[PDB]
Amino acid sequence: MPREDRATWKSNYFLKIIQLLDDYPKCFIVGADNVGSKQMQQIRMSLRGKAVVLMGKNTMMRKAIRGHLENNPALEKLLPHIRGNVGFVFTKEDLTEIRDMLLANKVPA
Amino acid sequence: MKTILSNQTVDIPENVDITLKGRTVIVKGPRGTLRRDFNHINVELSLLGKKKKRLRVDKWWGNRKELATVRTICSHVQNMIKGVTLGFRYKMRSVYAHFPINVVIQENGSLVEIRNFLGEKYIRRVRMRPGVACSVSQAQKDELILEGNDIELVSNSAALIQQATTVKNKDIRKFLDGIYVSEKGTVQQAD
Amino acid sequence: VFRRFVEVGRVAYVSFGPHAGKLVAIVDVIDQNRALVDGPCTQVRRQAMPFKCMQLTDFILKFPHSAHQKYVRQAWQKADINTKWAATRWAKKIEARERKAKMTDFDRFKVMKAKKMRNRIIKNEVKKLQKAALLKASP
Amino acid sequence: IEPSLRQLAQKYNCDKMICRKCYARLHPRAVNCRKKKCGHTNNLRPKKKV
Amino acid sequence: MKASGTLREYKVVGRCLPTPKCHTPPLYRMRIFAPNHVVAKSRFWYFVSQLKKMKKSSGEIVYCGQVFEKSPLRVKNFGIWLRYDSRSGTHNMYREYRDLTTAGAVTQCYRDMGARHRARAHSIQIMKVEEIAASKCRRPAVKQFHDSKIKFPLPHRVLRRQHKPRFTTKRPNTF
RNA sequence: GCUGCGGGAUGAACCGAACGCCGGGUUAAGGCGCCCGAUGCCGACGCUCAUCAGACCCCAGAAAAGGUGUUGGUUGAUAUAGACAGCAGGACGGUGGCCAUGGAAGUCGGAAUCCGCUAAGGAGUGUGUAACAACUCACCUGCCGAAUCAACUAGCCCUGA
RNA sequence: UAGCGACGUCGCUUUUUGAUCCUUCGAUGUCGGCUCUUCCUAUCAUUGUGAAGCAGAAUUCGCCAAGCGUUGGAUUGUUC
Ligand SMILES: [Mg+2]
Ligand SMILES: [Mg+2]
Ligand SMILES: [Mg+2]
Ligand SMILES: [Mg+2]
Ligand SMILES: [Mg+2]
Ligand SMILES: [Mg+2]
Ligand SMILES: [Mg+2]
Ligand SMILES: [Mg+2]
Ligand SMILES: [Mg+2]
Ligand SMILES: [Mg+2]
Ligand SMILES: [Mg+2]
Ligand SMILES: [Mg+2]
Ligand SMILES: [Mg+2]
Ligand SMILES: [Mg+2]
Ligand SMILES: [Mg+2]
Ligand SMILES: [Mg+2]
Ligand SMILES: [Mg+2]
Ligand SMILES: [Mg+2]
Repeated sequence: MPREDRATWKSNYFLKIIQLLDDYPKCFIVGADNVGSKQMQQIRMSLRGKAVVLMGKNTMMRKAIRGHLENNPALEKLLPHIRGNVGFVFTKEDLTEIRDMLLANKVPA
Repeated sequence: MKTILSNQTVDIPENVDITLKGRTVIVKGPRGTLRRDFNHINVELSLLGKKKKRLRVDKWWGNRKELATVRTICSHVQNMIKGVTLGFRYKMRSVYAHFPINVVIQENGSLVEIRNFLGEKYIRRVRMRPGVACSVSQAQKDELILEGNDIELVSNSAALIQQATTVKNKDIRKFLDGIYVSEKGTVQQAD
Repeated sequence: VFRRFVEVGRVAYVSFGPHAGKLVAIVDVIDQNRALVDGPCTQVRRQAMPFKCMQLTDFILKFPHSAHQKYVRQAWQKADINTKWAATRWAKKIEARERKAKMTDFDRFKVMKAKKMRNRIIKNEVKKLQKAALLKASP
Repeated sequence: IEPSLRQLAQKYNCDKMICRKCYARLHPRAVNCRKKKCGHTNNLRPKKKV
Repeated sequence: MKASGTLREYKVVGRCLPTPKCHTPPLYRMRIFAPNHVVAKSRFWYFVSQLKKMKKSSGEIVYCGQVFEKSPLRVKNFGIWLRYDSRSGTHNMYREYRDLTTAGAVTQCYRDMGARHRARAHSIQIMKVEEIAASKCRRPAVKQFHDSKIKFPLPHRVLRRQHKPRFTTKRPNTF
């Protein structure tokens, strides 16, 4: 809130996003309408092991990875990005099986 | 601070066809035609677009009051375009205590005649506006629906009804009786 | 409506003041009420004049914003404002008003004799044509 | 007596703000008496319930 | 000051008289906006008497000169620091004006402080005049004039009361 | 007083200016819509609308206080890491945590109060079922597009009258 | 803060009384009542309204408002 404070306000999310920036290929673009019930733990618990799911404000994330990129690629997740409640489980695992488990595995399952 | 050229953007849909002869605006649509006179307002009116029908409302210089004025033309043109497509519909549930209220439409939808109104003997004959119809609606207890084109005329009629039903010399936190506007909407639904 | 609004580089006439009858070109607007004008060939030096002083007309140019006398003169000569100015009815009206002020008595004598001859020819041919219109509408 | 219709009638005649200086009925969100007879004060009070 | 006509900028330098207690006084310099050099010489003593131990019999005014405008054909943006004195108490003020010359800007300042806050030519002290660059003007009027491709017409322009005869059959077509 | 004259309509004392009788010219204090001589200036800049406007030393009626009426100004706080209100989503869990067993499963009352998940949830601002429950607020995220919010001050006008 | 409101504080009024002596001492007939006309509003009632600790009634407090009313008597010369 004074920018970074070295506390958990603003530039700790802009430490986590930009320090969990050098461990992955494949942001996955999970989005749910409401998570107010135990759906939060239904997001994390079933996908644990590799449990991530971290993205704050998409308004925060406009010029964020642009200005603190130094990663060239993966900025082609551009303006198709902002819109929609997106949670971003950026992963490092095998193929589409992640999305397959989520193709339903939190809200009715 | 003597600003410059504030401009409002009024989209026009495909069905309605607009035509202005000055500050007098004449709009045609499926549900009749309509017109107003914006003579006393002194604002540039102009339209642009071959069959896209964009309207811009533009006022130069001015004051802060006149920058407040330039949005009101936009909002009235919006309401006229909503009316000439759809038309406005006011749904009024009559709220009655131990006494009922009888409401009849006396002649041709225009005249509304209210009776028995807390046991008052005085028959209350209220004359509505030209260009608006009134009907006692079906499938609902004492709901009264006013339908018309010009929203000023229709809502002036609704105000005339609710100020015809007004309780004198009592508490008005008790004696909650009258005919009140419950819902504002369109003639054709889902639009 | 409002066909002619001011701009960077629109020519203008100066009606009342120390420069009556002289074209200027508008360089830029200072603040709402005066503006900097300049005339390269119409003999008027770069200065700030009010808007109610100046009279607007319809020719424009292409200036950079706040250019020099040089580029104003270049666009002036390349657009040929003076000849095209004299070839409009507005300047014909101004020219006629100046000639009417600069008449003399012998000129007014010739004007009245030509005026009588013209109005007599008009009167005869108008009376004949409206008599012929009556004779046309008579059947 | 229909409590939803009671909510409607109380919406039209009860939940208003009353100014202490001009005594005029205004609006539930309003801050200022619009009348000239007091002069646009910010001195209000809620309308009393039963 | 009466601020009559149009203002003029004077550069005025002056010093105390040399005493045996102090040879060569520091010879100060100010920038006075005045209708003429006499009002400039008096207003110079008025400021320097507030700032340092000086008065008109104590010292001398060495040079008093007109400051010709360094860039007259340019349209400049001026910031003025005002120390007007109201009925209740004195204040500070930062005003902005878009105008040609410094003298015209200070004239617009006096006229606008006469018009808005009813402050006469008594109470106004001009602290500092600074030609400020574009895009740092705080005020919204000068900010909205900061545009190229500026367009406006001249709406409802009416004029010439009785420049015609007082009686005519024309009724004027304003625009 | 002992003193006219030009202005302040009107006056002893005010502001100019003091007196023989006259012709020309110039001004002072004041004033220049018409009474009434002069702005019949293509005057310069802004402010204010009054349902009791305002209009010139002496002077022939007004204050304390208030105004999201407008116009400036000061000091802070937010806004590109997207505020501001508007539309849309939620508003948990260890945990029916704890005082109670009159309810209380955050909602009359009491002590308190940590942590996790996160986008954030206040061991929960309240709506309302006597209570269980939907529901909102605090807090959070999308569409949005450039200024916004909070105090304070003084000019005109309005209330006070 | 519906209605009041101390401690303080800013005004208005000339229907109380007081202060002053500016006008008249070669005279302005001095109290009260009877009658009679008009005006003000700082509204007691009536018309139209809003707010109440306004359920109804009866009240209280405000606003536009002076059009129209505001009496009969015992006492005292009385105003009161
Ligand atoms: Mg009652
Ligand atoms: Mg004597
Ligand atoms: Mg003497
Ligand atoms: Mg004398
Ligand atoms: Mg006299
Ligand atoms: Mg007078
Ligand atoms: Mg006299
Ligand atoms: Mg003489
Ligand atoms: Mg004079
Ligand atoms: Mg005259
Ligand atoms: Mg104010
Ligand atoms: Mg006043
Ligand atoms: Mg005496
Ligand atoms: Mg006496
Ligand atoms: Mg006598
Ligand atoms: Mg006598
Ligand atoms: Mg007598
Ligand atoms: Mg009367």
